[PDB]
Amino acid sequence: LRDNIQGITKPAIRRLARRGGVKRISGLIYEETRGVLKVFLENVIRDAVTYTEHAKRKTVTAMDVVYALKRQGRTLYGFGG
Amino acid sequence: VLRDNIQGITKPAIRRLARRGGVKRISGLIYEETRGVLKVFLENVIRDAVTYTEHAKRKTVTAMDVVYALKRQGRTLYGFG
Amino acid sequence: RKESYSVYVYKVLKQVHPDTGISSKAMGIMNSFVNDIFERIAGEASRLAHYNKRSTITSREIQTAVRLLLPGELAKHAVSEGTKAVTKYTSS
Amino acid sequence: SRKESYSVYVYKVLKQVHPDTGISSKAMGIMNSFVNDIFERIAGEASRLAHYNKRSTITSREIQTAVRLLLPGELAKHAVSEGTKAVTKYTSS
Amino acid sequence: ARAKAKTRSSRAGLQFPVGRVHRLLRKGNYAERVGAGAPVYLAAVLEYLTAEILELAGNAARDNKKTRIIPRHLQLAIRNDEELNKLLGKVTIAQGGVLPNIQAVLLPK
Amino acid sequence: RAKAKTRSSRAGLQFPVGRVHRLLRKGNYAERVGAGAPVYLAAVLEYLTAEILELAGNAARDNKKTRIIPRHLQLAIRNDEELNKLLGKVTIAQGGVLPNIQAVLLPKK
Amino acid sequence: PHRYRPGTVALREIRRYQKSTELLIRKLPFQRLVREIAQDFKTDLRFQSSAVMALQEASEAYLVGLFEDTNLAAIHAKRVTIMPKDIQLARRIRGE
Amino acid sequence: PHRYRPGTVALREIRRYQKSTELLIRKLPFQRLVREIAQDFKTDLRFQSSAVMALQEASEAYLVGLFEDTNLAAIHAKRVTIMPKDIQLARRIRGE
DNA sequence: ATCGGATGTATATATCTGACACGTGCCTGGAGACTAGGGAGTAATCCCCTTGGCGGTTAAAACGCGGGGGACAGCGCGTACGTGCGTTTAAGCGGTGCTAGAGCTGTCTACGACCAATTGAGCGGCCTCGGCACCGGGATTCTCGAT
DNA sequence: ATCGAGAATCCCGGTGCCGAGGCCGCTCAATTGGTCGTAGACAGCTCTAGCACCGCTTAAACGCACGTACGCGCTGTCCCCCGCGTTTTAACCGCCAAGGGGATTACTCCCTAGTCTCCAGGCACGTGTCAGATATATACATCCGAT
Repeated sequence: LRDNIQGITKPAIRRLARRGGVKRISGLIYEETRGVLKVFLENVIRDAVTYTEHAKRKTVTAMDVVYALKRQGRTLYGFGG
Repeated sequence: VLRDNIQGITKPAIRRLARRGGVKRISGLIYEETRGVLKVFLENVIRDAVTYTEHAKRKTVTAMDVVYALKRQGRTLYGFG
Repeated sequence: RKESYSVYVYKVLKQVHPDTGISSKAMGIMNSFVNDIFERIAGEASRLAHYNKRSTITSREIQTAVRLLLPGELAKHAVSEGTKAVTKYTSS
Repeated sequence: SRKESYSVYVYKVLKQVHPDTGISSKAMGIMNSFVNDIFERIAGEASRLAHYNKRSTITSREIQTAVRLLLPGELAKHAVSEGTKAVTKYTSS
Repeated sequence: ARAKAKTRSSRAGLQFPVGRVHRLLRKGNYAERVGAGAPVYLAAVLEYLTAEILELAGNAARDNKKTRIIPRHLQLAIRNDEELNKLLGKVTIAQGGVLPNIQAVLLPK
Repeated sequence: RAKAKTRSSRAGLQFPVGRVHRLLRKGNYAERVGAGAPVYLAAVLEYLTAEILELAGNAARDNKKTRIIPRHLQLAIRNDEELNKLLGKVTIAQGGVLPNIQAVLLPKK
Repeated sequence: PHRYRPGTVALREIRRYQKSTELLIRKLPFQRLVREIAQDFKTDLRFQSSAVMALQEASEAYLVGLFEDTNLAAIHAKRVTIMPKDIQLARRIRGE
Repeated sequence: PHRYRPGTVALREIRRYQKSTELLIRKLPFQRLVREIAQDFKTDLRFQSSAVMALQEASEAYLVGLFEDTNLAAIHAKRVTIMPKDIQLARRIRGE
């Protein structure tokens, strides 16, 4: 409901940076990464809910997420389509 | 047969383009790099333009072919056509 | 015959800036803009119709396409500008 | 029957390229999405090609031009060769 | 027999051609069928966007002490408005130039 | 009737010519669809699938696995420059990332 | 009384998390965040499990690519640490 | 004799070329380069002047945007002079 | 450079287990036969836009020359981020239950495709004078070398 | 922190020129009245999967202490790019001339949409089984602290 942005823990962001090849991380990376992730998630979810509402459904299917990601150019393979 | 026309993109022209881009100081190696990237972009556009021209069984490259090639590569030039 | 939106763009201009002109290059740019947004919205509406197994494009297809494409309040006014017109079209 | 995919054809091609190799369900779904995406890309480019030239039919020439436009050089040459071989073989019989 | 002809654009209070948009939608290879209100909605949206750009273009032309609109004014209007810039972020305008912008570090101390 | 032979077998392909023809006809791409267009498209799709699957099988052999997983597909795509360019804007689920460390971060002494 | 010098285990977990394909983000916090974000656009909204998984995969792929660009920008500035200015420059150049 | 300092004339040029909307690239050399490049795709190929002008506009816009990205990358590295490494970083982050 | 302790990988082997691949029925979509009509290949023609050349102006490019300011290397500092350890939190994981609603089926009616006259909206040709480019001048503001 | 010479640029007024705007003739595509097929709107039923809840286990997050190495500031060198003057040079513009091929129309022919009948390739459904994930024991590649 509230304050779920802190659920993206600092070790999770550190693991994401390690996957990205980052060796040393400053302390301000976590808040900036949370902000960027929130912006990206809002951008995708807004269009996912738009696709859901147009179809006159109450559940957000994976197909709606795939369509939204394709509409932002982030094509995803593995979840249908 | 034309040759050595990449040198026709003179140093003052690259300097003027950098000035329009907001650049104060320019290194001596910028000109060759800029010529290379301009050549790469120009072949990328012209290959698609000539493909569009050849599909239409035409021997003249019209502005619409260039516009279609740019829109295909994500440039979307306004004006011509 | 070459068709464009030049007369329509000029008519829209006269009811916004009644004493402002426009050049031929700017009119061509406006025609390019209108055609680009037309094909963008029509393609999005066609995709939406295909996704829902529908064989027709209705006003809600265009409305959803406008919501998907236009950002922020630019969509929020435009939807209203669309919907009012349809209502005026409905009540002849 | 209520569902259609390319798993049979992808598996048939897999046995041709690697006769002793299998594929997982997730990888098969990824391959199906890849095939669908390439289908949409080529079909849309061919539709735009037919629109630009005031034609009402999509032919092998439009598909060939779309393949040349989309795929990179070394891959597009082989794709064009394979498509031309298929069309000639189909026309022969 | 037939009543006096009344165009669809004026029936919807629009300036853009509803009939032309309907014809383009029918022949644009978008769907098998086209609804009655879809061209009206699309024409209204296109006219609204045209007016929204033209207002700022005229404002920019007035700011340059000009009575006509040139591509420079369209470019300035689009790059100054945030939503218009977002909508046309991957669009190149011929003879439009660039927005004046100098980084603060390059300015003299 | 002189017996039914699939157009895929007639063209020496494995991908379905009839299914591709049906999808092209029902995809609202054009008013008419040529006879050789499904054959050409099926051939191109089969060639691309063969390339992907061959490189993925090579990756599986390099990983001592007899079954192709999404990691092998991602490795095959990212290790081929033209396959990578074709699918640059594509995300592979459960595919991971190509292992690469910048030389600056490596220890120097 | 045994220690590893700084950066050695930091050089580790790069090979470890580039060799693996697991998500590295906890499922339930991300699902809660997705539901919180979605509840602003529409009230009483349900989600398929595959939808949340697709959102997670896309978000982590985007974050990994952004962190690669951030690392490149940090190296460009003759640094090893990544700073929020590096993220800002990467997002600016990417057009976001 | 009167001589300006090395920084001011560059700023005047920046303002001058940011107010204007002209090309700053000579038309005939650019056209010759376009024909030379197109000669490698189809021989005895004729060009439309509108097509050459469109190519010039698009290439100039691309180069100007790349130069803004290059300036950003140069400033990020605590520099004023743009270097080829800045162009390379900009093209890498952009995707080219 | 070099050696030994101490980790953290690699390697070999047993042991489940649950996806993978293969058989099977069946049904719906692909294939064969046949017909009609319009899209497009093929001929022919016009004229317009492209290509090629030439002469004169001059704006732009090339080149050399100070020289000062920025790039870069080196050095010192100090603090912020790693590494490891102990503790706490809550995420998986395994159930169980309940019901919202996604998906599928059967009518049937309103909506859109289609067609046959009809005409006014919009496109093409053609003047035509006013916005804007240019010049010529003066006045104002910014920059740098001197106190 | 000021002052003045000098260059860059803004503002006012006069002259001209060409292109945006208005007007008229003329096609042809939008309107209107009408009919018919069918797409989906709606009512209804089902079954499934999404949400809520609870208990247990332990994987992981968090807090903290310590150290060190790396970001950052300062300083000195020097070299290289910028401002400016002088000398080519070829871009540009005006003008002419030939013709190649891009638009057009006419014709016809053959390729594809459409419909009927048939039948077999592909999709649920089920089931054996072994590829591989996991656990346990063993061997070595590397890291680091002295030496």
